[PDB]
Amino acid sequence: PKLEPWKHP
Amino acid sequence: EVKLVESGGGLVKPGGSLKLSCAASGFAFSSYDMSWFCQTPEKRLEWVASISSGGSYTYYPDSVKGRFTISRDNARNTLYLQMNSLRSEDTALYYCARDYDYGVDYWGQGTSVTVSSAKTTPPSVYPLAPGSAAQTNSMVTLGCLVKGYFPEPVTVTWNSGSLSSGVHTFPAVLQSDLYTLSSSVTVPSSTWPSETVTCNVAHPASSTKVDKKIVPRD
Amino acid sequence: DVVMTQTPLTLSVTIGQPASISCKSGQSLLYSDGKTYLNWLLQRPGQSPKRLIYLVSKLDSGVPDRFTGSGSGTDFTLKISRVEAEDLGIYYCWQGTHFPRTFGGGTKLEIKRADAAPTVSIFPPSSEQLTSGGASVVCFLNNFYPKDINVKWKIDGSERQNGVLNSWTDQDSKDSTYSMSSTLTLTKDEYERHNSYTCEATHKTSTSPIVKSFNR
Repeated sequence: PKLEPWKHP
Repeated sequence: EVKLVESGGGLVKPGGSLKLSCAASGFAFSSYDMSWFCQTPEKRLEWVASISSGGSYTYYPDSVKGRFTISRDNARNTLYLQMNSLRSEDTALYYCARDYDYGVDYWGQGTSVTVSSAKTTPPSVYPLAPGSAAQTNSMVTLGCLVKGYFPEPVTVTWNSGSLSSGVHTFPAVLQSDLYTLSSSVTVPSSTWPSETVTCNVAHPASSTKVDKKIVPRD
Repeated sequence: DVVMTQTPLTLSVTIGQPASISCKSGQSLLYSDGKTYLNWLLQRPGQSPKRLIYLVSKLDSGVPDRFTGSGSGTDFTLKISRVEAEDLGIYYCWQGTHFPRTFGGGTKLEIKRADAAPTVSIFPPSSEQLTSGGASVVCFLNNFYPKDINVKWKIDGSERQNGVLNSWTDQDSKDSTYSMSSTLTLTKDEYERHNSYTCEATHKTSTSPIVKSFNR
């Protein structure tokens, strides 16, 4: 997963 | 190729609801976070909602939180935005998008939403012909005025599509719950008249078609 | 929440020549993870947004290397080493480090070309409109360059602004000109108690206004 920081881990 | 086709936009009243849809194809939909964005009529882009690939997590800016709901049918490759308590400010062009590579990589085509309590109104279509014998006697320009309709859009053609060059159709402007638009066409003063020049105006929201032949005044 | 300020608002540029656009954030985009979530996108006229850049400088693989993103902290640049016709559009920067995602306001990229004075045409109201008991005078100013234009309305050599309505086309992607219409709307009654109707266009191509006019 290459998600933005505020996304859920 | 990745593809996102939004549907469901239209005219709604303030306080009302509308559910938008986004049909996704050409990728493993259920493996990606998805989002909604909108582009306001003055071309501001704004983030509207996001949902985890699985659907567990949803996220909203304060301006839509409590009012709007994002979800997805993975089995059926579809993204949704249930919008409630609509206000004029939500009037925008709404886009479905895919969240990948530390942001967003694909955008759909958009579906248009207008929140207004103004009345659906078919256009008046006035023909515009000159006076004299043309400044540049060689080319003559004509038009029609499309006045007094709501909501957007209308379409304007000239002689059913076959007169497409020399055409400027201007963007509509909203001025008291009513849009006005004009179109101009530019033709050899040797073909007018002679042959007929007709504007074809269509306004789907009132199921209306108007075909105004431009006749030389007096 | 995070303020994104892009500059300039529009930028005219020259096929063959470089260009750069700037985008400032009100606060640092650096995340406590080493990665900077700063994006560029292009919207071509009437088309959907197209990713251009992510993490400051990673190029979307549909985009040529003519484009390079750079910056750090609060200052970023998108640069085009040589501009093609298809670069026309609006460029937005956008941030996803801080919740909620926010966007800059757009830099409109425009193409230079030979000046053109508008072809200007005036139309009196139609018989049909007048039976509705209203009257609009319409002025088309077509295929000019550059975008900047001024149009005044004159009624019996007065000047009138308080019923006018303008609309501009996008830069045409065929001839790179602009066009504009100006609609003056009155009651049949006002319109029948005046004689001279003038549409006066000030463009940079002249010192003197293009004047178009009719009596009745």
